[PDB]
Amino acid sequence: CDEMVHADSKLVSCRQGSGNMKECVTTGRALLPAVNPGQEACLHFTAPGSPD
Amino acid sequence: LCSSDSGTSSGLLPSDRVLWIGDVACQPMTPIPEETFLELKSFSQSEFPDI
Repeated sequence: CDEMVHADSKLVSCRQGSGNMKECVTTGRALLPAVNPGQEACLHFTAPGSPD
Repeated sequence: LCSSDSGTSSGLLPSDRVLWIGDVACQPMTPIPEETFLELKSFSQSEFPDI
């Protein structure tokens, strides 16, 4: 993807059901520009924790 | 608290002692994978922010 927009992860509510791998549930709204035909557009997800 | 009384000595009662809450339908069922269950659990959380 050439055009890419990340989420707005400021909505934070994650329950630590497992310690090795975390869990979280979130929602919101997004505004990504239209990509050219024949190509795919992305959407990045972020968490306060680093690795995943 | 349950209360003793002889007025119920006769066993005849038109569902007087049998009152059922709710309106439930039941049937034989085929299960779903465990992950499909996990999808419903999370989605229910989102829809009721207050609960």
